[PDB]
Amino acid sequence: SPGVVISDDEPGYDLDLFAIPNHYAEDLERVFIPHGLIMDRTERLARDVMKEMGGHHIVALCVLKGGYKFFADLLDYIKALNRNSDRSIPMTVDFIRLLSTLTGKNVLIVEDIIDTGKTMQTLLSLVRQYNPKMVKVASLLVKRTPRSVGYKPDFVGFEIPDKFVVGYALDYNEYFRDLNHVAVISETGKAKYK
Amino acid sequence: GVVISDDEPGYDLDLFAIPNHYAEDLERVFIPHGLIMDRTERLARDVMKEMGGHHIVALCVLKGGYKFFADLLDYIKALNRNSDRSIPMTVDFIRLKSYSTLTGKNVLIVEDIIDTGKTMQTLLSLVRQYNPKMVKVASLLVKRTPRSVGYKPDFVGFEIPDKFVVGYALDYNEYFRDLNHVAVISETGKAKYKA
Amino acid sequence: SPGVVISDDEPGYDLDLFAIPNHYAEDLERVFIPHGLIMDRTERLARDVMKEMGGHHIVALCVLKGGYKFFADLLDYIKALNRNSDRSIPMTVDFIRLDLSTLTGKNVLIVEDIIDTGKTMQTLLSLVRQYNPKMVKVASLLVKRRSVGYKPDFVGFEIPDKFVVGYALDYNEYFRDLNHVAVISETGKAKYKA
Amino acid sequence: SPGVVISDDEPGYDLDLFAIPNHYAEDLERVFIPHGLIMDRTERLARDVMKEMGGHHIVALCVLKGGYKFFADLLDYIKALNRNSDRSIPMTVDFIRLDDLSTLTGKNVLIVEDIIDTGKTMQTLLSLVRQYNPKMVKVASLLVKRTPRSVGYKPDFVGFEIPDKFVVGYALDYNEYFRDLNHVAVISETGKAKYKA
Ligand SMILES: O=c1[nH]cnc2c1ncn2C[C@@H](CO)OCCP(=O)(O)O
Ligand SMILES: O=c1[nH]cnc2c1ncn2C[C@@H](CO)OCCP(=O)(O)O
Ligand SMILES: O=c1[nH]cnc2c1ncn2C[C@@H](CO)OCCP(=O)(O)O
Ligand SMILES: O=c1[nH]cnc2c1ncn2C[C@@H](CO)OCCP(=O)(O)O
Ligand SMILES: [Mg+2]
Ligand SMILES: [Mg+2]
Ligand SMILES: [Mg+2]
Ligand SMILES: [Mg+2]
Repeated sequence: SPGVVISDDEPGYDLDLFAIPNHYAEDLERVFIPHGLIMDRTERLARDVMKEMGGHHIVALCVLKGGYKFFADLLDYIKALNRNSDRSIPMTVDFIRLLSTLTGKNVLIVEDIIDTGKTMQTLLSLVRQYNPKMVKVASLLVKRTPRSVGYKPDFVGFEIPDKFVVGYALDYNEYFRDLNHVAVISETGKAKYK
Repeated sequence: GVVISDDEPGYDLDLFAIPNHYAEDLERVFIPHGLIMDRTERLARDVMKEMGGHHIVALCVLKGGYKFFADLLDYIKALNRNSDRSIPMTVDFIRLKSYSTLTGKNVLIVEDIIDTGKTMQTLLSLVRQYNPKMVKVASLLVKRTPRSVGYKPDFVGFEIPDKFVVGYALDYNEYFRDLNHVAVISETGKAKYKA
Repeated sequence: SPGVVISDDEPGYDLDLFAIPNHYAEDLERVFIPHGLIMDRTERLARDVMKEMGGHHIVALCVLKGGYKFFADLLDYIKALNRNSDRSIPMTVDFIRLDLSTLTGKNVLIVEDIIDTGKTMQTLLSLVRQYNPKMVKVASLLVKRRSVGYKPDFVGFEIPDKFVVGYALDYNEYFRDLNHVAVISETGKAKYKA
Repeated sequence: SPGVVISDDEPGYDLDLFAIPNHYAEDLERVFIPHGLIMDRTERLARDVMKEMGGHHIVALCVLKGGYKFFADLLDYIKALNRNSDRSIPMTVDFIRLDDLSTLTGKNVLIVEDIIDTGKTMQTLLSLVRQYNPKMVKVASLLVKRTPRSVGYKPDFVGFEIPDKFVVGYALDYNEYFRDLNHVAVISETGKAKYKA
């Protein structure tokens, strides 16, 4: 599964159709991925994670700051799956930004976005040193870009065209993290926070 | 409302937490459950802006509208307990045909879908007989169809193509109501569950 | 299960500690059962239901008006369990208020807001069972504490002999637009008295 | 206000009454604070926080690890407030384990903690943060213990005032375990030894 394939000609949604914070009212252009759609895809990704990794103790590794929202919501759906099934597995958590406890564990890396792939392969190479039982990477967004070194994560929320997006903890110079939707910035917004 | 164009491909069923047996029946997911909620949250703010100045009587049109009704009212309630402006609401449920607690009240009619539009016009004419302050209609869906009488609701979630949809309490021959997403039913599906 | 037992000495919670609609600010006295506790209890009920009734086609009967929100929340949890079991059984819904020939030979779940004297439920049971379903089960969110002698198959909370409002339960059709189960104040009682 | 006061007499809730992860079925004893009750209190805290700190740019500071759940849920409710109004304020976030702290200067800083016991962890952190001269600094703590061993600090925002017992769940841990639990619960003796370091 390459994830939800969002087309190159995807226009997004008009801001007036959704609830968005007033302080970003002119800094955004379009709602690109609605927060609810993210939840729906995340609920499905949780089931996939549970089918590949639920056979042994999982350590969910959050990649701060961008991934913390996807991380929290993904773990929620996994916990929901685990208190309503008789098939369940314990989970511990850790956080990192760009550790001997990962050895012999099923390590799940939770990331916000993969672009060139450099961040993750750096992260993976570091993790593999401590010899886990398996390493899987869940990435909310994967871009179609020629700058890609060729890396693909194991779990994908949305596959998107090479366009700069913000929201759902993804930032533009630390701004737009306080935004539930994933959106594209206006010409005003970029200038304002550059 | 959110305009879903005719050439909209939709989403593959495999992309969401949906049982795979709904594959032969149905076709694609057109409106994910989460997309409904986000739109619905907005509609709650719109409703509370236009009809917030007077006691609202929320009128649920069973059966197809009960989920949209439930969700829209949760978002209204969330607004009412987290801001300065709020208004009391009462609720009521109705169903329509086959083949006075509204007097001086702000009546909000909550419908699942508007096709030709004369279901609402007939309903709208029965109300306003008992002289309310205002009647407004919130419909989750509106179809683009050449069979439309020209009626347009005051609150629209999504404007969809002329294809038969199911899910989110919407049905085809009393089927597929428990589906959490709005999807298009296939021709084979239609014949399969045809009465 | 007698459900979550709520003793008569329980004072509930202060209104200033929770989010309350401003038009019921002095109409209420104490929060009795927080909305989230209702959800947490309801989530458990859904699995108890599916453990007993989940072996056959389920027809959920919603008793309007007071039960509609308990019905909707209970159903979402049941629908969630249904699609998670990888064995989705037919689940159809219906509504009654105080031609249901579609109850024959199926598992009928009656969903009600509150049981006191039990006369409401006795009346509804005689009508339904005059259609011969496979089984009749009654899920009631609230049961008050020697009247007649009836016990629901599924109970959310066992509450004292006290008039409560909220979560679609009403006082003269008011307080329905409230998420918490709360206790009405003296000023509120006289305000909405018939 | 000391938040939702939970009496020392509290028996809690039986585990069979709620939905709990089966791998903790014997490791817990009683459900102490239901997850849904936590949410409802957090929704109220969000408006209390916003009503006091919404006047200027807010920097939300999450105290890892146990602060992660409270932090995510609190900011969710905050976001709902900021998009349901005519007036709202921009917010930036950061995560600390106990950015250049000069980013706190001139800002309304919100410290989000999971639990306060002696109060020393928060007192020391407060003293440090105040040196960078923020516009204001407030502390939000989900749980506050009624303990003899308290230095005497009390947060600006408090979810629950719990008795001097050891609880887990909703990001609060016992030797890194029970973070995958939504409810706040009391750990059993069986689970106390099962994951004992
Ligand atoms: O669309 C975006 N929005 C916000 N930030 C973005 C975006 N793309 C890239 N970044 C920068 C960075 C985020 O931490 O991604 C690096 C991923 P890589 O190492 O190239 O594979
Ligand atoms: O696409 C659909 N899905 C499910 N039901 C549908 C659909 N279209 C029609 N109905 C029947 C009914 C729903 O209440 O609509 C009639 C309204 P109208 O008088 O034509 O404006
Ligand atoms: O605590 C309450 N709040 C609001 N209404 C209440 C309450 N108790 C009773 N009712 C009346 C009615 C609600 O539909 O329930 C009757 C049940 P019964 O026939 O006595 O077994
Ligand atoms: O009940 C608990 N469960 C899990 N962990 C706990 C608990 N109490 C304390 N901690 C550890 C730690 C929380 O970060 O306490 C430091 C706060 P203090 O300086 O003592 O006021
Ligand atoms: Mg990243
Ligand atoms: Mg209809
Ligand atoms: Mg009733
Ligand atoms: Mg801490």
